[PDB]
Amino acid sequence: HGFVQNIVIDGKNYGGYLVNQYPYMSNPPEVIAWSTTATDLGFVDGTGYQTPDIICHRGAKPGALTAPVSPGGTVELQWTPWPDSHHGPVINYLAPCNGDCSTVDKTQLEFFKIAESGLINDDNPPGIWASDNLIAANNSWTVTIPTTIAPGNYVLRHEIIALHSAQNQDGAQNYPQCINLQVTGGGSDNPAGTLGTALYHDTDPGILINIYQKLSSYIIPGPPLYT
Ligand SMILES: *[C@@H]1O[C@H](CO)[C@@H](O)[C@H](O)[C@H]1NC(C)=O
Ligand SMILES: [Cu+2]
Repeated sequence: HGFVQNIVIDGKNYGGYLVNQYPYMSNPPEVIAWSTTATDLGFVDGTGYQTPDIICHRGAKPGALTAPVSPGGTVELQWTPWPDSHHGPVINYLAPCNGDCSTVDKTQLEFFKIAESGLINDDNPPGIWASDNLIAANNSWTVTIPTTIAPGNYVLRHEIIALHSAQNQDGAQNYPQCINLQVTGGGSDNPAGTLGTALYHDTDPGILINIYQKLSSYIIPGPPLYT
């Protein structure tokens, strides 16, 4: 359980969607982060993979604001303290807004994977995962925006998948957090995109899995990494 509290881009903080404050306020502030109704600081499980909730979390609506990123620049997402128990991958996707991200129809967004990290070491099951790298970095993740993509406005869909309960059907816990970016530079790729509701299926090999046994491999879920 947790959420993205802050985003650091080009030397400033863009406050996140503080899901334990703003839903209680009813004139809440404009941010680059999508609003959600996930006030339990919880997840979307396999029962919601083909519902709109998987796209940018439960009841999500676009952020009003968009943050510019320098070409090949970094976006640092700062989480609330991630529990060690919640082992799993950290995955990052972009989807083009083709206009102002604040007015997009999330159900039409087509995402391409720009980064993925999974099982890092398995010397002591359940092992060390991307989520453990995030904890070791004091609960932050650095995303590098590719220089090869067409610039414009994009949703960044940043996600941890916790696998501590994933040996049961619908046990994997997805924690997507979306932010609005203005990608800048000289690139031209328009990578093939995947609807939010086709990223994951509740029987995928990196989703329905017992992490407590020795693992020979881990197949990071979602569509193929763009390079
Ligand atoms: C996180 O930062 C705090 C100090 O702000 C430190 O006490 C803690 O050990 C840090 N680093 C790691 C690797 O967790
Ligand atoms: Cu949790």
